[PDB]
Amino acid sequence: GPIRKVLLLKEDHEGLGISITGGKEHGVPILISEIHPGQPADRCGGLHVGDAILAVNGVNLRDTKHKEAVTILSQQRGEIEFEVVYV
Amino acid sequence: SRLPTSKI
Repeated sequence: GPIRKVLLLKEDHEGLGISITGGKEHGVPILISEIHPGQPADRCGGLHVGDAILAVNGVNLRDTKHKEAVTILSQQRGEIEFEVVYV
Repeated sequence: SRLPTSKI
């Protein structure tokens, strides 16, 4: 599908509300495998299970190992811009 | 089982 830009809003007491799988060391994109109901990704409306996370706040995640992606994603705060695509 | 999953 088309590449989309998605805005997520989160407070500092919460996580993103997603589960991710994959990573460069597995030859697979960083994929959203779960969206936890009521948490920031669900509330933002624009992220879905099966989306590939291509970038977050301008940081490219297309060539990123799993734990690299976890550190990068968990460091973002507040108003967070995602670049995603559903394949 | 080969792919990792992290809750974030």
